[PDB]
Amino acid sequence: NNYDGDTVTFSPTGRLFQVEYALEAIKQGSVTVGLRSNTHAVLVALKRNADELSSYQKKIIKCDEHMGLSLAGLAPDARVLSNYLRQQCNYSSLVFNRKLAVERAGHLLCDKAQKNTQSYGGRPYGVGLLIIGYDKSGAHLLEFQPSGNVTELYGTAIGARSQGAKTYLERTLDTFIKIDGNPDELIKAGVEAISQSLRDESLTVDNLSIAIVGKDTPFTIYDGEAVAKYI
Amino acid sequence: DRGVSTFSPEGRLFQVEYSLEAIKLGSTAIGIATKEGVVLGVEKRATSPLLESDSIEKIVEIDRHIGCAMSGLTADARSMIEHARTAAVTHNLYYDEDINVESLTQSVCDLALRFGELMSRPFGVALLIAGHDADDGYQLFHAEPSGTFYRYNAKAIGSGSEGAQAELLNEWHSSLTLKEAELLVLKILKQVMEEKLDENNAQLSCITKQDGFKIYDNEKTAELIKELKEKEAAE
Amino acid sequence: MDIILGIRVQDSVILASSKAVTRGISVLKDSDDKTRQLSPHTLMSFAGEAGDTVQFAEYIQANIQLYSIREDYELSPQAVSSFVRQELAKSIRSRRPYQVNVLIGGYDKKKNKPELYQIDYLGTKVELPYGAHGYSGFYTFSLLDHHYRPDMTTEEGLDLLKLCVQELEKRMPMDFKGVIVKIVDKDGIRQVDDF
Amino acid sequence: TTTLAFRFQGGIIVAVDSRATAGNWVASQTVKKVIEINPFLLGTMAGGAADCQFWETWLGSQCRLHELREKERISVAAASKILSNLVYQYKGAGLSMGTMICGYTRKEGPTIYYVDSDGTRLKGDIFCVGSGQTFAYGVLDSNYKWDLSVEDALYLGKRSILAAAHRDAYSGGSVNLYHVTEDGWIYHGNHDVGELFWKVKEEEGSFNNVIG
Amino acid sequence: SDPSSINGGIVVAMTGKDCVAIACDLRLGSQSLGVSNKFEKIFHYGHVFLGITGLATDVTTLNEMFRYKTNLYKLKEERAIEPETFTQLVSSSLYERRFGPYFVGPVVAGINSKSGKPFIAGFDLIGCIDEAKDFIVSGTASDQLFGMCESLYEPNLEPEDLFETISQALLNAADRDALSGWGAVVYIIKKDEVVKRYLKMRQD
Amino acid sequence: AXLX
Amino acid sequence: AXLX
Amino acid sequence: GSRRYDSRTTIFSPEGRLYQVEYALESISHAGTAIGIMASDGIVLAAERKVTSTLLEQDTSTEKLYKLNDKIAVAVAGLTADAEILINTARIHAQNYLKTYNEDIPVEILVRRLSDIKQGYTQHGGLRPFGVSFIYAGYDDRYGYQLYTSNPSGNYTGWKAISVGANTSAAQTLLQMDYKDDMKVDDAIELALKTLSKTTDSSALTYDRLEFATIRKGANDGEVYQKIFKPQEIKDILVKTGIT
Amino acid sequence: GYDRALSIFSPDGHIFQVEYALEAVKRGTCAVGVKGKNCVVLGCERRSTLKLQDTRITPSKVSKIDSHVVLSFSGLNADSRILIEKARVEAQSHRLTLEDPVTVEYLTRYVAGVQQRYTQSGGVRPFGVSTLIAGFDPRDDEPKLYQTEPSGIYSSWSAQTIGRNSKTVREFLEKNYDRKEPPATVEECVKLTVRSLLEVVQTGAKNIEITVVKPDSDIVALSSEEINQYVTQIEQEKQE
Amino acid sequence: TQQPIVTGTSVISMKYDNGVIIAADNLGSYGSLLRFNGVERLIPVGDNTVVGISGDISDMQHIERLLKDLVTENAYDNPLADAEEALEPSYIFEYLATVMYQRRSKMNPLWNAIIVAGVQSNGDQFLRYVNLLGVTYSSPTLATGFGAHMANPLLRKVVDRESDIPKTTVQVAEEAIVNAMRVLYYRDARSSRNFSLAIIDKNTGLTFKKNLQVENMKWDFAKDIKGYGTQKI
Amino acid sequence: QFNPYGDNGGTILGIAGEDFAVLAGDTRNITDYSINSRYEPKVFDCGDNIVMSANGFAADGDALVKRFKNSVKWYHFDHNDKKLSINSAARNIQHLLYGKRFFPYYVHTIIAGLDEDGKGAVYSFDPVGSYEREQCRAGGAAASLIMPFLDNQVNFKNQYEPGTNGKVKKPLKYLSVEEVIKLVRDSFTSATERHIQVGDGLEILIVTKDGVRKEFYELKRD
Ligand SMILES: [Mg+2]
Repeated sequence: NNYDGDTVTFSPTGRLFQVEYALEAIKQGSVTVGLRSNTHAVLVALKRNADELSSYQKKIIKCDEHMGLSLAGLAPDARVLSNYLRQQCNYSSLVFNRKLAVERAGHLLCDKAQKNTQSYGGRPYGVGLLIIGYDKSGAHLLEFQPSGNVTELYGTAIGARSQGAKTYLERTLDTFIKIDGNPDELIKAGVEAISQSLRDESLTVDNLSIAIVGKDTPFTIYDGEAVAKYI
Repeated sequence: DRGVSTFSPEGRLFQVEYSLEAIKLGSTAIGIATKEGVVLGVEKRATSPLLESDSIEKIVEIDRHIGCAMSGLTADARSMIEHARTAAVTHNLYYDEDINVESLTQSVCDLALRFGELMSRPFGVALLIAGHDADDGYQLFHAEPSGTFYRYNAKAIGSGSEGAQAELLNEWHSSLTLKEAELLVLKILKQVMEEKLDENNAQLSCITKQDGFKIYDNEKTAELIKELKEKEAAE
Repeated sequence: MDIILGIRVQDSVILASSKAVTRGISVLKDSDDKTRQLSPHTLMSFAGEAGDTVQFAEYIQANIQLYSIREDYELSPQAVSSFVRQELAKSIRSRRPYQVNVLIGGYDKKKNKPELYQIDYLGTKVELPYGAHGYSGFYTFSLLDHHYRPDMTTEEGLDLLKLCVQELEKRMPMDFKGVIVKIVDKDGIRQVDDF
Repeated sequence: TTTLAFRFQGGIIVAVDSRATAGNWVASQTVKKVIEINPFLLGTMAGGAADCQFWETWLGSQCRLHELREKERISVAAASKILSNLVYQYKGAGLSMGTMICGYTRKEGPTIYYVDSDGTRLKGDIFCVGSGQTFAYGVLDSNYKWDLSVEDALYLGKRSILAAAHRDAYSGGSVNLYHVTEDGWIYHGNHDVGELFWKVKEEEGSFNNVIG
Repeated sequence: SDPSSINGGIVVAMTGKDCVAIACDLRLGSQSLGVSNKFEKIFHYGHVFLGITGLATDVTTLNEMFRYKTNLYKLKEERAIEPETFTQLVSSSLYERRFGPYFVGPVVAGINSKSGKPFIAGFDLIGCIDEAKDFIVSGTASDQLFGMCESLYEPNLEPEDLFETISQALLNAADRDALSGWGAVVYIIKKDEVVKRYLKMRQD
Repeated sequence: AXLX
Repeated sequence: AXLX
Repeated sequence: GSRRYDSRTTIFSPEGRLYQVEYALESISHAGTAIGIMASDGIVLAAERKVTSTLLEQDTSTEKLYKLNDKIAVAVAGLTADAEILINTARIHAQNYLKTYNEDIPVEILVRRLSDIKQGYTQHGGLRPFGVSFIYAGYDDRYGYQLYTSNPSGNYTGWKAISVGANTSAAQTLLQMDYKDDMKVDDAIELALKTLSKTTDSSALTYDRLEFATIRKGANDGEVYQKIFKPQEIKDILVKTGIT
Repeated sequence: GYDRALSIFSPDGHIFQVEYALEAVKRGTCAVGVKGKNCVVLGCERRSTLKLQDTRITPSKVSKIDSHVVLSFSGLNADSRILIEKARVEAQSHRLTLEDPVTVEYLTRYVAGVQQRYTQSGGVRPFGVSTLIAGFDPRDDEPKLYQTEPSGIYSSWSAQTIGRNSKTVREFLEKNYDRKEPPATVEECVKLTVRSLLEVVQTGAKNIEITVVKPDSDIVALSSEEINQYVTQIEQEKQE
Repeated sequence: TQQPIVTGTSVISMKYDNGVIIAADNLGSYGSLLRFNGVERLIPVGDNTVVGISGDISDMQHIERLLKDLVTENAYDNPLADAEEALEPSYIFEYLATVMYQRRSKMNPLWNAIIVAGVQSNGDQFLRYVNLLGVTYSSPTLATGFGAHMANPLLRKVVDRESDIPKTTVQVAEEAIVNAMRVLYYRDARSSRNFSLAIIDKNTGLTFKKNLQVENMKWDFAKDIKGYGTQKI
Repeated sequence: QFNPYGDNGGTILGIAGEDFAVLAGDTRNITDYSINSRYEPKVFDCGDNIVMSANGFAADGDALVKRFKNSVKWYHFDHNDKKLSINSAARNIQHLLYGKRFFPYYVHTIIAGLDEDGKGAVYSFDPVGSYEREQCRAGGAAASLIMPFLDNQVNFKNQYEPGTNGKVKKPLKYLSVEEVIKLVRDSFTSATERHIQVGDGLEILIVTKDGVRKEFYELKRD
């Protein structure tokens, strides 16, 4: 209240209100879901439009052949962070001939965000990210929040009404975790999870966005007629 | 006071939200995308009859295949246009090809959030960016000071925008000819403008694959104005 | 580049400057004007390293014209010459110095006197009755030591200059393709068209 | 290289050869030494192949930006001065260029500027540039009249490059020909010296030094 | 290619009974070519006199510089700079350009206006002070000047005698140097009048 | 590199 | 420059 | 951060005035009055000292009148320390011009640069303006004798006669009344002292509460001399015009 | 460096520091520009609470930027020097690189750009100045008159005025200027300009400046009597 | 712009059916002075990679430190540091190659020639070379210095192309390497008798043998050589 | 004094047919009179149906190829996965090379693929980025041996129609891929015979609208 003027100020109960307000733009964001088996990892995102004359804002960004993410919140902030990831993955290849561990991608994002939560004049990032990838230790899903907290999960979801999907995934765990060697089944489960977060709307052909990465699939993104298979 | 880069409790950037208000005060700009071209029209809004209206430049060339209309604090757009032109010409130097309309738009939008305590405030102007490229055809983009851009089949910005957008919602269909679209931009402008639309206080332009971006002379626009009254009278 | 002379008579300063531009074994041009007007009563001729000469002259011209506009006044020849000298004196210790030599001829309207300044690329300035840069001086200085008188008319000055150009066309190794002559006096700067 | 450009009654002629050498090694016989900057502007290349190609296509981008910003085509004087002010910045770094900037504007008329990497910039009616320049000059100068017909001018230009291609070891391949008028530039073809020499020898009866 | 002998020229200074003299030649040349016959090498800042030999561009520059510095000195201190002090300022200023120096051989002469003492000094191009009772020499004919002075000079000369002596040292040194001469100027300096005489000398 |  |  | 403690010295009021400039001007209005008067044959600078103590060393003192070069002097109203900063800048700028052109700086050119410096402190850098107004008195061979003033805004203007500091309203009215174009220097000397005499907040004007300077052609033939009056010389000129 | 964002947005979408800069212009002495068929005239009021002024040396209000273009202004005087210097430098630089003097539009666009830059840069306030810029493009005889303001917007005017009581004199010109028939001569145009200034000024005494600009670098300032005559001649046609 | 002071001579190496062998002597020369004798020029990194280095020893010691720091850095926030995210030989190589080429590009090289030998996690043999110019190459045999001239021709007699690697046992290959080291001691004026050898096997892992010696030398015929042409006694 | 350049030998060759193009190079790598490797490839699939070789100083060749491959990556990231046309690759590579004008990459660069009408294309570069499209180019150590052979056999230079009195040139015509591989193999065996830095192996990358195929052939090992 008197303590929300900038990020460099703690409140008397030890909170950081600008970081908390950053977390709030995530909540206004269109829903997106991540989940994974042992062989693949999937992102599903609901895309939002301005009106009926407009495009549906992309929420999925490729970071490397083995990595990529979905966004909820301020889109330019995802562009900055995804671009940083592209560079970090890139540097790992050119210098060490090594595909960047999804875990390290996690740690690198956390440390980038954190700097903007301790210095005057900056501002926290206003976006949440779900990072999937397939690396030397298998399929991974990460959740990034602009407090700098990053978390590894079998599944999760973020944005408005993400609590529907996050509950569904919590019961479904023992099923989806074991959809190995079947891309289309893992995706189906993801699409169902996201459906638990719809209200007054359902998934159309230019509304739905899916991505998959895993054992012998490069991170690829499906939009338009390519998602009709799944509605 | 309080930082220029501060979030509101709703999770929005105060300075960005306030610039969006300044844009609502701006003169009207409208663009319509067809399979034969993209039209861009604007309201000149001369602040006094002595001011020579042809000197009001709110439609602007970026490259041969990309054009721009603006609305809001229009002086803020000079550097955005300058960046856009450089980005387009540089791309052609580095790659011996035309730069995609979306790539151009994304380049301009990258400028937008580079403000803080880099520039001192967001831009107070929205842009309609219209062009053609071989991959995705004719395109229209609305570029805001939030760094966000949206593709549109048709779009209005500025003071008359919520009225005009509802109208565009009704009139746009996937088979408009270019000539239909020109008339439509003229029609919708005459509706939302304060003073009476003529060839001196509105201006039209298009970009077609064949002849690129052209701004229409007053003689040509005057005739599409005449052609529009005769269409309306006749039913 | 190569040939630039100047003579100051009773009531004017005359500058003569060769027209040839040569690179390698080719005379690329025979009508080159090796001069810039700095202000309406000040003229500067130049010779030296290719490129450097024009770049320097135009840069001085731009600075003097700016001063004129700013103060609505014409700097005296003495003042312009001192500005030019300082620029060259800085330059000589730069990473890459301007290799340009100049003659500045001007009519000072406060004094009603013509003035001729000779300045080399090191920033060495001297006021003179007559001047030259490069190998030209090796013939003309002695000739002018003989024939020059302080009170000559502009016409006497031009005849004296005909002598200098004749000698240079007789004894110089190179074909410098004639000179363009210009007179600076109380009424400004004009060009003689048949020399 | 040999390149030339001259003004006359009917506009400007521009003619160049197409050879590139590394020492005595003939690296290419098919180099395009004229760059078409805009429909009323041409640049010729001589010196470093890369230096010329790079900075002259860079020049085109700068001329394009002028017309976007100023709503007008760039003057020959201003286009040439961009290139010359650029190379002057690099003076001493070892760039190697001899170029002519050739074009028509309404304010200027047909205009040619010679621009080289020592930073020399000259307006003029006739220039020849490159290792073959003197050979080209010899023919060109001794047949040049202001009043040449367009037909004669084109031939003289072509013939002057042929002369240089023959005598200068570092010129050859083919002649490229342009005519520049109030309406812009017109290309007048690629002419292999392979066939052009023999055709000219026969039809003109020149080149008697050569075993027929 | 030796900057200290492109233009040529010389300066000499001497003390007498309650006076000093300082003299220079008038030549400015570019190697073998004589260019100007009016190039004086002595300047003054109030009652302190500075002669400078060497590269003419630096001679001109340094005069302009010391005019600047002494003008500000006068404004702040509310008095004219004295020779002992000016000598120190010359030294500082040259040594400040230690690894890119002015190619000059300056000489200072004047009378301290409190103490009445005559004072002369000379410097190398990087600021080393040479103070002397008798004479200081500088320029392309310095060997000759050293010879002339060391034999012609005697202490306590009257101003009109000192004039003859310094003039004969200058003239005869100049005549054995190809790069010096073409005219000469002698300043006789007493506690408060200063006479300046132009000498008649051979013009070759 | 070549020359022309 | 004088030495010592 | 530190934004909390920033007074924002370079902003506009809602009326479009510069707070700090206005407040600086307010400061200057309590300073010892200084007057410049321009004649056909010279210029006068007269200024009143901020109220003396009998123990102040008055002859080796300077508070109001400073020499810029040989042809230009200024009279100060405001913070002395602020003024010296500007005075040394101006003195240096004069010498750069001389060094560059081998000609003494034209009076306006010097005045413009100083005023341009002041202007900068009102538009960028977040620093407080200089609390000083100057009267410049000088000669050059373009315009001859000139008087100018500059104030914390960096605005400058030229005058036949002008005052700065305290009571300029009363002083300006009085100069307007008695000034006339053909005036000689010695008449202007009298006008200056009579004007201070009537506007002073002191009981009576004495030698020890004044500084005084002339700039005349009153050396020898076509050249110019600055005279900064010694205390005894002021005491005399105060008698000579019957104020004591 | 001092960084503070002084020109920022307010909740209603206004930039108060720009708007307050406009207030400073409003308080400035009046300036008017009128273009004839073949000339452009620049008139400026001088506030007359000042006698003992020295007019020889006091900064005139119309400035030559190059020898074919002039600029006048209303607002903060010290601010205007900064814009004039920058404009003068650019004029010389344009000649150096383009080998042609500036168009009036080009120079106006430049000054405008400078003004705009100062509305979105940290640590600086906007310029408290609006300008009238007038002259003739090189080798052109069609007259040009442009106006700029603190925000950076600029445009072309048949005639225009700025400063205090500019709404009164804009009023005048709006009813007295025929687009169809602009003041066919110098004499005619100077008059219209002085008339409009007399609506607001006082005596036409040492109160009005006029500068006339004709084609090919022909710029001359009228002096008191030449203006005075115009004043005298209008009041004598006034009693009717 | 550098000149090497204390230096190490040849590093030699080859692939065999199950792994790679690499060897290098224990000398640090100082021009013609054989100054230092206990110098280890093979540096093991993990238990799957050996890096052998010739050239300037001060730069070798610098490179040691880089490698030891690289191990440390790889363990950071890495729970699979001794498993799937252990440093591979290909990672260690590319890192070195990157540095070598940057240092040459800054006109301040690391005055070395380097061979990285090891086994990748999928069991593949890794052998690659990089030097002060940043030049890199792979071959079934690799050597530096005199090794390139004298060892390669000997080692290629055993493995002359890709297909010869399955056919080559570790006993055969160690023989070839050890024999090559003897030759170099006969013929390189800056070699020592003492050396180290390391095998990196896809089954047995890393075996690092120190204090080897050249043995079974032929010198006897020296007695029969009298004079330089015509002399008899 | 430290010399930042070296010479790794080898040689490369590009030929373009009507609907295909090839880029070949030997697989030998050398310094001075020593062989570094008998199989060290220097022709690379760079994605988007572009093959590239940069022959001369290998360290520079590798750096450049690495940079261009990376350039292709970012072209996708920045322009919505658009295909990088061969003409655009060429121009991008010019800037890569000329960017190092004052400390050049010591390589002769060739790229091959298909133009936008599906026709075969070969582009070649000097070390500082002059470039030009051709039917035909050899580069590297044996360039001077192979290039004139190619002028004769690919562009039919100095070849006339028999009995036309040397008045009618042999008419130009595209070559089958089978014919082109024959000229490549002969070019390299000839080059191997007469140049000491060329030998060991030959690798050919063929580029058609169905992608990139490789062929390998043994060359003499002396
Ligand atoms: Mg002599």
